[PDB]
Amino acid sequence: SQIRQNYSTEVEAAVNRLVNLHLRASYTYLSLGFFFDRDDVALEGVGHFFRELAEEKREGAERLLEFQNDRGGRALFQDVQKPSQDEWGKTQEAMEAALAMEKNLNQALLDLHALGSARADPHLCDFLESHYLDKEVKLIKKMGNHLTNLRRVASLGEYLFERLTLK
Amino acid sequence: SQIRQNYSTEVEAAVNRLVNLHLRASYTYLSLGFFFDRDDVALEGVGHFFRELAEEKREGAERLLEFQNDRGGRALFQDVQKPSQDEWGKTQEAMEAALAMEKNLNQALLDLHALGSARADPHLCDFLESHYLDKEVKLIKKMGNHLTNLRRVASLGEYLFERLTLK
Amino acid sequence: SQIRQNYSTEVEAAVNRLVNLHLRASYTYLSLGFFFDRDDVALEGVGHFFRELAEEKREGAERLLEFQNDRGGRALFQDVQKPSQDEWGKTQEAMEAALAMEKNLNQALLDLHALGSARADPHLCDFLESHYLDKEVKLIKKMGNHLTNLRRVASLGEYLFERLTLK
Amino acid sequence: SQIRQNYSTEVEAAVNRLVNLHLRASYTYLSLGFFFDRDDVALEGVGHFFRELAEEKREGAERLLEFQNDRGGRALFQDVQKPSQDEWGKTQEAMEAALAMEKNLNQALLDLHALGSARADPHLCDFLESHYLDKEVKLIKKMGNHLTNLRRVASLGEYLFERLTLK
Amino acid sequence: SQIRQNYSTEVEAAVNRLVNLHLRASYTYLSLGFFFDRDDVALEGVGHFFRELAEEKREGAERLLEFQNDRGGRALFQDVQKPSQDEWGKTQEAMEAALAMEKNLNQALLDLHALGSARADPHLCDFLESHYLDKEVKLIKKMGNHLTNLRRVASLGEYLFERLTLK
Amino acid sequence: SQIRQNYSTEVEAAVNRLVNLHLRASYTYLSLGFFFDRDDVALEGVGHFFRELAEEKREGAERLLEFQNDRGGRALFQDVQKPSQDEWGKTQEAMEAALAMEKNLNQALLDLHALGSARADPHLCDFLESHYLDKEVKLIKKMGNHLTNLRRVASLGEYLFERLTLK
Repeated sequence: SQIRQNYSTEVEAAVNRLVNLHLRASYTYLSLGFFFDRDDVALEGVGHFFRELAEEKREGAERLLEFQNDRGGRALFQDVQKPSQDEWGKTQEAMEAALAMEKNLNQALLDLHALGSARADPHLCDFLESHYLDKEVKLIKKMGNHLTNLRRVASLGEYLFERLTLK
Repeated sequence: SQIRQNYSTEVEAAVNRLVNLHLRASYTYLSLGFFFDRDDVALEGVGHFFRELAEEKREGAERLLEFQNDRGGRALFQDVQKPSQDEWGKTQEAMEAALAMEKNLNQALLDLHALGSARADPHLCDFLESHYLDKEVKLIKKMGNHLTNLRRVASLGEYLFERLTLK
Repeated sequence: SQIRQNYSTEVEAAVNRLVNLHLRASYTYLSLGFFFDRDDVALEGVGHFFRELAEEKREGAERLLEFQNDRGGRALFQDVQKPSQDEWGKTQEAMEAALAMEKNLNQALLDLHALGSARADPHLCDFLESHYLDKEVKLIKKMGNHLTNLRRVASLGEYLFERLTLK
Repeated sequence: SQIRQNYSTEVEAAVNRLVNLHLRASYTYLSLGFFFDRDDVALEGVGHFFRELAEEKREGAERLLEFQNDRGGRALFQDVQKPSQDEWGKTQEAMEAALAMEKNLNQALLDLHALGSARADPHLCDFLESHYLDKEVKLIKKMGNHLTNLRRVASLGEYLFERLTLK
Repeated sequence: SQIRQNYSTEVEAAVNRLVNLHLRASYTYLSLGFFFDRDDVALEGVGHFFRELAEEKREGAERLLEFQNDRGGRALFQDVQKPSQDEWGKTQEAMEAALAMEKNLNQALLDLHALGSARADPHLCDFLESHYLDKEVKLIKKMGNHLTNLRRVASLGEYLFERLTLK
Repeated sequence: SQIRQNYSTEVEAAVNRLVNLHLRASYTYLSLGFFFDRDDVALEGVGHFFRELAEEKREGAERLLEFQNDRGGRALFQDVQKPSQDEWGKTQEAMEAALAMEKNLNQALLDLHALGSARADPHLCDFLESHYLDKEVKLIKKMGNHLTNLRRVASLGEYLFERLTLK
């Protein structure tokens, strides 16, 4: 690439894997969102919460793809694997699955940051700190707050959480 | 399902496959869009044209998933296979691949309409006619117009088409 | 903590100490501010300068406490020790005490950044760079400018500096 | 002091102690506020209620410090002792601790008013009646109302009180 | 310096050299800009593109000089060497010279970031990441896009690129 | 040049030297401006006065370069020599250096006007009278006024001049 500079092949490949992980998370949120809109589940606020996250994760993938081109690497796409479950249980179980998925994604982002540090790629490190790491910390904190309230109301409480916290 | 009425299992399954086909098309458009934004390709208008289509195809998938729930069927997700190519060639070759992909998607929509006719599901037939069939005819006509102009300008002509038609 | 990730106990404890150091600085600025409003001191602009800083330091403490919760650590409060002096002298002596206090606070922030680097906590490092390190550099530069002007006018000059620089 | 008039040393010293008591209360409210924002507590409305009170108590301290200077006394600061607890329990227990703290602060304000009466300092007496005594009565009434409602809903009820009264 | 803290002499000197390199780049862009406005060259959009960059590079130098003073170092100026060429050829050759100049400047910025990392100067590292590194990546990507389009249109194509891309 | 008319090679060369002299003056003003913003100098109004002049001198150079192209001559750049001093002393000494620099630049402009008169180039003569000669007379008068006031206040007076005249 005529523009490539200080951009390792190791980081280029890890960026492509992180795009895939964000698309996988977005797809899982799409499945969560539509599950909560089933007529036999019907928790609109829960469905909306996860659909918004499907958009956020997709946007995270697209920003990584732009970064790949901006640094001269080559975007390479892999299959987006289907989500881990077809049915997601009650709100608390779904929210627990989302928290585990975000902590996994956060660890992948931290791993890429450590790789960028090891390869002395400060532009990558700033990119992740500026657009990913605090977004993950804030989202994971929000999910932890929601789980604490779902445990507090534990059913009628699940209905009230969807109505009064979500929305 | 307490709400299910006049909704065959055959149509429910075909709806799930059509969701997957729309996500596959959206993913291919995502790859096309970022390929045209590579610094060694750099045709902004072409990249934008395909990124807009990635959004449209995804929206088509989401509308089908809502229809699935509205009729009482169960959304089931499968892997989204990676696009057929990693590199898409010049604008004309990419546009030819997009036209073939849309004609394939159109035939899948027509096949589902024929299935809905055979199963006497007028709500499905109206859904497809109202939100899918004319959108496909109009898009396929637009791509045919663009291919004719890309052949007309065939390089400097490719640059001028991106500047003056797309943009 | 269900949300804790990549957050060392060493950083958690240092965050609590840095909260205390910011509250100590805020309290010292509260004392400076009211000393300059005594009828036998009466330098309104000097009092205002330090009262604004009491607010800024408190805000710095509160932002650290939010960060502690956002990462899953536990806020632990210690006594806020009273300021080092009960009377602060003329403007130049007070400003010299403030500069020394800010350089001390800056070194504590730099020490926490070095700890975050050693523990590979990029979210902490970004947090400090984004909300603390440049604020300290800019404030310390401003205090150095003010000290140079207080030395330049050195009394009538002290009155004129309060009137014409503070303001 | 060139301005001092009808201002006893006994009142000057009691004003300094009351400043400290207000800062102690403000600090306790800061700790209460952040405890309720922990991810494993997560009662936003409760955290907000106490953070607002941390501001009010601090403002009460600052108004007393201004009064000290306005009458010619000398502000003297003491350490702000850390709050009585590191963890504050459920909403009702926290609110009970706040009520006890406000009744203690109210008694200190009443004691200072009695001292001002004994020393025939009507300006002090008006100051306290105008800016402190009714604020305390109204706040203590509000906390009593909240405790009655927390007992009424006694858990799901605690969640509903945070959602519907606090927010 | 009364304000200097955690600011190495090595970084102070490298900051002064980087100021000079930015002024050298600004001067080269001034020469490029006026060359394209010669009556026998006359590519207004090309001249404007480079004149805008002369301003950006100068601004980068001035921001570094402010940083030098903010950290307590001493600005030291050296001659601004004249640009490498007096005549810059066709648009593509000029754009190739600009890309090489920006990659050189980017490497100097990356070298200073590595020096700041080695000396544990996080304020310097944040300064560069926040105001220089992504600006360079984005500019270098833009120049790569422009070179690809100049090669695509390669004369009449050069005229059309100035008219339809620049503009 | 197809456009050149009544434009001597002697004037073309003198225009290039005058561009260089304006850039040299602009660079000296850049150094003056940042010296007065050092924390151990800290005369904001003085720094601003000289930074504004760095812009004006640069603009004078750019207008000459446009004139060179408008008449068909060829811009040729030389190194911009570093300023005569690294440190500029008190305000009066700096202002005396600026006055000497402007009188030198004014004499160079007058010399070019005399050359244009000798070569019967009225377009050059009008250009200089319209955009340079009165600007120099007015600036030199302003600097003389400022020096008289700096001598009048001669330290506290230097502070007051920066506060009340500059700013």
